[PDB]
Amino acid sequence: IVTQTMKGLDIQKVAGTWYSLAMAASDISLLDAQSAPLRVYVEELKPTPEGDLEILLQKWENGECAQKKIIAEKTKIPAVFKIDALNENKVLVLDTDYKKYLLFCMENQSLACQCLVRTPEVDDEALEKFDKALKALPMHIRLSFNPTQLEEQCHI
Amino acid sequence: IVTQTMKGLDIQKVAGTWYSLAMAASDISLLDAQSAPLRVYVEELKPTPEGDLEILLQKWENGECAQKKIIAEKTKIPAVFKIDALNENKVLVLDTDYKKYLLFCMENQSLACQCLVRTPEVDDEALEKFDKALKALPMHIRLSFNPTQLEEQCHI
Ligand SMILES: CCCCCCCCCCCCCCCC(=O)O
Ligand SMILES: CCCCCCCCCCCCCCCC(=O)O
Repeated sequence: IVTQTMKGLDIQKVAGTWYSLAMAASDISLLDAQSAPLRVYVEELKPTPEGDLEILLQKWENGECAQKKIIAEKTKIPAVFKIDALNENKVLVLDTDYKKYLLFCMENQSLACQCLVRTPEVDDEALEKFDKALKALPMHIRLSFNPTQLEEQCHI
Repeated sequence: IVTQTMKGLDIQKVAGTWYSLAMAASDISLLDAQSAPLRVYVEELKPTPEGDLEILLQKWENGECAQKKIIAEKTKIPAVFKIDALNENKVLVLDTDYKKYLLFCMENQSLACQCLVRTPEVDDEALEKFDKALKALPMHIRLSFNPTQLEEQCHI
């Protein structure tokens, strides 16, 4: 928890458009419902000059796919960020090649991880790396999305 | 779909108590909600003398974990059964060692598969066989349960 972070991460280089191709979580309840707590769909990453990371994502809330904006502040570790809210919340970058895929986990046990990809395409190779990275962890739900869903709001 | 069935299946030998240790499905919607269509928890298998298979399971329906009794009739293929209802529905036995684990899929595309085990224990070896069997298939949700859940009705 978690035993992989990426060495030599350049945060400025994860900038831009992402798709949440697959999500996994330690507890069924974290991803189960459409309004489930960690069931979130990444849209864009906006690294600040000071090295913080602004995240744009969608979440299903009322009975509606809602927009969100959250701030992840840098820590001393280049691959690890803290989310602004309660209580608190660590984001860890496990692996990325910047131009294709990015694996991250969010913890706080309580744990969810996603495979991000740059395009609305099923990347078998990034998915295989996501599954390799997660065999080490205690995940009890896993979801993956098809290209049609990846182009809809909240992957409907 | 599906490309593995078990050779030399003796149906009388799958008789008795089972636990649904892991479930996977082609479509998120088939397992997503607690009342989702293929979200079913196997309790016991009762093979008839004529080679049909009576299945006792639990399903979440009203706002309640309900009991069910379904009949799977034999076909010409020893590892494949047809479920009584609409419209219609094929059950295929992929692999079992009788005394520990049993892998099956239900189709009708539309596809769900489970890893059954004889005890409320996490069998890493049967799970690895379930994952091997499913790498071949187009699954978009996967769930697994812990021993505590396995001893509760509807794995709550
Ligand atoms: C490298 C960047 C990875 C992206 C990290 C995404 C972090 C998302 C964490 C959001 C937590 C849940 C937010 C839901 C807010 C709510 O409705 O309560
Ligand atoms: C070797 C035996 C494997 C066990 C096969 C279990 C088959 C279960 C299929 C049930 C289909 C869904 C039933 C729900 C009925 C409903 O509420 O509509």
